Amino acid sequence: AGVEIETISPGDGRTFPKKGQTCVVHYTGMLQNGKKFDSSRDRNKPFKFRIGKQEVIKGFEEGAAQMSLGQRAKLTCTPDVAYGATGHPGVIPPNATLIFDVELLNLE
Amino acid sequence: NNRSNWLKSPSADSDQLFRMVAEVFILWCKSHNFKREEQNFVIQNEINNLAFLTGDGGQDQERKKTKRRGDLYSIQTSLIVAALKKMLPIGLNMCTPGDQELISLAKSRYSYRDTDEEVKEHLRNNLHLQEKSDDPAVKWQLNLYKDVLKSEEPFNAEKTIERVQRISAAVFHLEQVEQPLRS
Amino acid sequence: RNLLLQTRLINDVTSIRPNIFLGVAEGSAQYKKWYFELIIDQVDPFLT
Amino acid sequence: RIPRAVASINLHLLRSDDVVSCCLDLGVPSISFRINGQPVQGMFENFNTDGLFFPVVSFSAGVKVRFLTGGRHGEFKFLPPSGYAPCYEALLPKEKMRLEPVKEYKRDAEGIRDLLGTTQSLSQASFIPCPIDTSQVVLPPHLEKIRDRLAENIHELWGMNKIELGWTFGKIRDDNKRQHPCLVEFSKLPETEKNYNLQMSTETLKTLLALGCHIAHVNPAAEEDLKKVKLPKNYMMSNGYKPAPLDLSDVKLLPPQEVLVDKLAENAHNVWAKDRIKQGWTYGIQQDLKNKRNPRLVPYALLDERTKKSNRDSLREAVRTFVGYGYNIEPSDQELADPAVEKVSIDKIRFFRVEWSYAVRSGKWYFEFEVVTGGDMRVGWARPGCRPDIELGADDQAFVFEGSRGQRWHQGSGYFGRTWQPGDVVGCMINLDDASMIFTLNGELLITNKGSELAFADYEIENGFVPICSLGLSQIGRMNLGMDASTFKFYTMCGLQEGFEPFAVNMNRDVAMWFSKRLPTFVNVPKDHPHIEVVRIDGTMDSPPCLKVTHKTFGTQNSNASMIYCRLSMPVECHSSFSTTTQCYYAIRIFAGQDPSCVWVGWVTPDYHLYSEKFDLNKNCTVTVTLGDERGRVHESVKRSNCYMVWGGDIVATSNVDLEIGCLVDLAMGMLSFSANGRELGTCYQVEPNTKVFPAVFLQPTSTALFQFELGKLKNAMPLSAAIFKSEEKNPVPQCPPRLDVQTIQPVLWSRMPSSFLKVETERVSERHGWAVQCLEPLQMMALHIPEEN
Repeated sequence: AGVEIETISPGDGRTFPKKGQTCVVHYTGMLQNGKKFDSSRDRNKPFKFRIGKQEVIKGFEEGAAQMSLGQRAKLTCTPDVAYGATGHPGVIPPNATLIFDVELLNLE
Repeated sequence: NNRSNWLKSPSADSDQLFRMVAEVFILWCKSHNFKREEQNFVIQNEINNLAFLTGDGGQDQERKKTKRRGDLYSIQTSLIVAALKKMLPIGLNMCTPGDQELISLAKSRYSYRDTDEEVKEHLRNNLHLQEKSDDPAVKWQLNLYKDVLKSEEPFNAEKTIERVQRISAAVFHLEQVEQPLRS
Repeated sequence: RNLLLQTRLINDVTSIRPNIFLGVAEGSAQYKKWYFELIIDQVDPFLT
Repeated sequence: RIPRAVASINLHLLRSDDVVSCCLDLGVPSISFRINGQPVQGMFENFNTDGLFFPVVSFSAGVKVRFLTGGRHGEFKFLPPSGYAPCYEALLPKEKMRLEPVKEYKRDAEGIRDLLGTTQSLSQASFIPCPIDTSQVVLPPHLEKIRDRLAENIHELWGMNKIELGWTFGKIRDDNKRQHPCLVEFSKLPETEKNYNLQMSTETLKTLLALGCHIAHVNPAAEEDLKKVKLPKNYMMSNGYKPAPLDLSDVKLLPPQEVLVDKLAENAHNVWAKDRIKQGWTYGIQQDLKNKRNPRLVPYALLDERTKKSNRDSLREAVRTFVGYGYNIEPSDQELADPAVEKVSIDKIRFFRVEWSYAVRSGKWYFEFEVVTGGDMRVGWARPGCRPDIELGADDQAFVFEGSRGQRWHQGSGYFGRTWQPGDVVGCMINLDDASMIFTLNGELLITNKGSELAFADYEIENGFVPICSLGLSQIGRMNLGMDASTFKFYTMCGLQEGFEPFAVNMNRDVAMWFSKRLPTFVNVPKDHPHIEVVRIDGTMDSPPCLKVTHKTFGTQNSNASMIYCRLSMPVECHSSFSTTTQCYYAIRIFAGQDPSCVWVGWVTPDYHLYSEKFDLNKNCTVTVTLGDERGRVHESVKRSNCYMVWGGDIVATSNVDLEIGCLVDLAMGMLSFSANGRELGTCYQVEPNTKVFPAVFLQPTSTALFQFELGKLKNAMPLSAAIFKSEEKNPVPQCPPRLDVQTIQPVLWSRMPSSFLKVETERVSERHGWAVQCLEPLQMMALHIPEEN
C-alpha cells in the first residue's frame, strides 16, 4: 500500500476495524516539512468515518484499517493516496506527502 | 542617627524640633543680613561644611591644586539649609492625600506672597479637599503607614491647618532657595 | 508557508539535572564510564 | 533536533512504569540506552568530549519521574553494565546531591523573585595535579650528606613504626604474621628501599630549592648535640636490629617553618596523586577497590584531615631533623609575584530591563533594587536604544549607579555616593518634570562630592526611560517596581512625601520585563556597521552579480583583528526525499592581500550559534548516530553537524593573486562538494533531506578588501537565486535580489522574560526511591515562526 505505519503506542492488537463500523480517531496531520495543517485535538472533537464508504482519503482509511483499537501510530500518506496533483488549495500544496499522528480511540 | 527611629515611632519632640528648625530656616531665608553674616563666618573661620555633612573614593586619583575662600561656602552645604532638609521628612510624616492637597494649596498661596494668616484663612475655606483621601486614584496610599502607630487625638480643623501651614511654608522656601542653585 | 510568518501554540518545556558533572581530560582522576536510571511514574500524553 | 527511529523490542513512547537506563563512556566516547532492561539498537558516538557531561531530563507539563543514581540517592532496578559506575560516585564528600534547572536567570520563592547573574563554572571535580617541577632543580653537593642522614633517619621513622604496629621481622613478609623482610638496619636494607629513600629525599630537596627557600648550614655544633632515642629491647627484632630514631622532641618549628611543612605536604600529595593517575587510578567515593579506584585522588583542600596528617607527620619529622642538624631554611616572600585579575566579558553580564513600551516621559517615579549579593551590579534608568553588548552607562543610553565601587555611569564614570553591602536597598527616583535623577541607599540620599543630592541632572527626555539593572557573575538582585507600594522598604522614609510615585502604580497586571541573553545570531550588516561594508555589483554579460565585502577600519589606529562570521540571508533547502538540474552553485573570490590561511568557506545550518575569537574546523560540534540490528550489527551511521566548510590553508597547501573557491550542492542527493580554481577538492559532505544550508565565510581580516560572493552559474548547476527563489526556478539568468544580503554574527540579544513559568517540584522521596520531579499544571505559548530562518 501507499501508507507506511510506524507504531507509537500499542493497542490490543486483536480488535481491528471492520466493514460498517465508525472509527472514532483523534489525529494530527502535518506536511512532510513539519508544517501542521490539521488537528482534531485542537477542536476537542474526534473524527468519525466509516470503513468501506470512501469518506476519507485512501491512505488515512488504509492506515486506520491496519491499526487496532486504542493504538496510536504514525501514517505516511504519499501523494498517490492523498490528493496529489490537486491538493486542498490554500492548505495542502500539490504533490505533498502527509504525516498523521492517528490514535484509534473507539470502534463504535 | 535618630531619624529612622523618629519616623517609625512618631512623637511630639520630633515635631517640635522640626518646627524650630523650620522657623530658623525661614528667618534665614527672609532676612538678608543673616545669610551674609553666616557666609562671612564660614569664610573667615574656614569652616568646611562638607566635613559636618558628608563626613559620616577617588582620593588616590586626584591631585587638587585650586582653592579659594569663596568656594568654601555654598547655599547647598549651609547647615541652616541642611538641617531643614534632614528634618523635613519628620514634618511631612503621615501625610494623607488630603493633607497633600492642602499643602499644595498653601504653597500656591505662598507663591503670591501672602502672609501666614491669609494662607490659614484660605486653608480654612478649602477644607473639603481632605475628601481626596477617599479618591480611587490614590487608593494605593491608604495602607502605607499601617506599621506606624497612626495614633492621634480627635480630628481638629485648626491643628491640621496650622500643621499644613508650617509644612507648606518650609517646603516653599526650600524650593525657592534651591531653584537658583540649579544650572 | 515561506513568506508569511507562522503562528502556533506550543507547549513549554523544561530541563532538570542532578548535581553530577562528568568530564574527560588528560591527567585527571575522573572515571570514564557512567550509568544512571530514570523511572517514569506517570505520563499524561495529550494534556493540552 | 533531528529524530532517528531506533529499533527496540516492544517499541513505544515512554509511558508509566518505564525504566530508562542511560550509559555514557567518555573513552570512545559513546552514549547508549536501555528500556526496561532491554537494549536499544542504536547509540551516539564521536561527539565533542569538551566540557562537563551531566544527566538531563526534558519534559512538559503532565509527568512524574524519578532519578536513580545508585547508593542512597536511588536504588537501581537493573544491573549496570560491567565497568559502568553509578552517577552518585561522581559527587565529592562535601557535595550534597540536588536537582536543579539546567539554565536559570531567575528564582522565585514564596512570591519573591530574585534576578540572577551568571555562574562562572560548575563542579569540575577534575584534579589535574600540577606538582612543582623539580627536574631542573639541582641538589648542591654540600647538602647531600645531611640529606643522606635525613633519609637514614626517615628509615628509622619506618622501622620503629613497624614495631609499634605489631610487625615482626622475618625472611618473608606476611600480613597475618606482621612480617616484612625490610625490618633491618639501613646498611643491611635492600638496595631497592635505599634507592627509594634517596630518591624521595632528593625530590624533597629539589622541591625546597625550587620554592626559592635558601638553605644555610649555620649550626655545625648542633649535630654534636643531637642524640638518638634508646629504644628498649622489645623494639628490636630477631635479626638484632633495634631502631634508634633521633630524639627530636625538643625541636621546635617556627610559623614560617610550619608553612613550609604544609606546602611540602601539599606538594607531596599532588605528586602522589599524579603518580596514581599515571598508574591508572581514579577518584572514587569511599571505595578503594583494586580496579584502579582510589577515593583520595582529590584536591588537597578536599583531602581528609587524617589523610593530610598521615604524611604531614613524616614531613614535620624531616623538617625537625633538618633544623636539628643546623640547616636553616629561609623562604622568600610571595609578594614578589605581583598577581593580577582578569576582566569579565560583557557577554557574561546579564541585563534586566523593563519593556520599552512602559517608558515614562514625565512625572516623578520611584523604584527599588535590593542587592542580595553585594558585588558587581548596576541599577538605574535606560533609554529605548540601550544595547546589551555595551556596559551599562558607558554611553549616552543609560544612567546607572554602581555600588560595588561607589560610582555613577553616564558616558563615563564618576565617583558618587558610597558603596553598598549585602541586604542593601537602592531607591532610584527620576524627576522628569525638571530633569533630575536621585539615588538613596537604605533610605538615605547619596550625594556627590559637592554635596548635591542630584546624581544626574539636565538630560534630554527624548523617548523616555525605563528601569534597568545589570548583574555580574554570581550576583543576585530584586527589582521592586512598586506593584504593591506596601512592599517597599524605604519609600515612606524618602520618596513618598517628596512626590514620587511607584513606577508600576495603578497597574492591573505585572510589568513585562526583558533580559539579555548570549545567543549569537546572524543579522544584516547595517549601513553604519563599524567594521565591514558590503557593496552590490550588478551582473554584466560576463561578470555575474556579486557582493563585495571590505573592511572599513583596517590599517588604522582603530584596527580590530578579530574574526568575522558572514552568512548569506537566504538558505538553499534540500529535497525532502533522495533518489532539470538539481545542483546549485556559488563562488567566493578572495582578493590579493587576504591570506587564504585565515579564510574558511562553505555552508552553515540554521542552528549555528557559535562565536569565538579564534576559529578552528577541528573544534566543531558533531555527532554520529549508529543504528544496529537485533544482534547489534551496524546497518546505518548518520553524521550530523552545523558547519560544512573548507579551510583556505589546506587549499593553498594543495595548490599574490586572487583565489577562487567554488561550492556546489546536489539537492536531490544532498551532497556538498568544493573546488578551488577548477580542480575538485577531496572534501565532500553528506547531509540529510530537508536540510537548509546558508552560504558562509568565516575569516580573520588581513586587508581592507576582504572577499566577494559571486552568485554565478555553470553548466549543469543552477545559480543561487534560481535555487533560493521559486520565481526564478525556470529562468537561468543569475540575479542578486535585494532580499539576498550579507549578514554578520552578533553575540548578544534582548529576549522577553515569559509571563509565566512551569511549576516544577523536586523532592527526595527516600534512600531507595531516588529523586522525584513532577510537573502537572499545563502551560503554553503562541510562537511566531520565521520560515526561512527556521
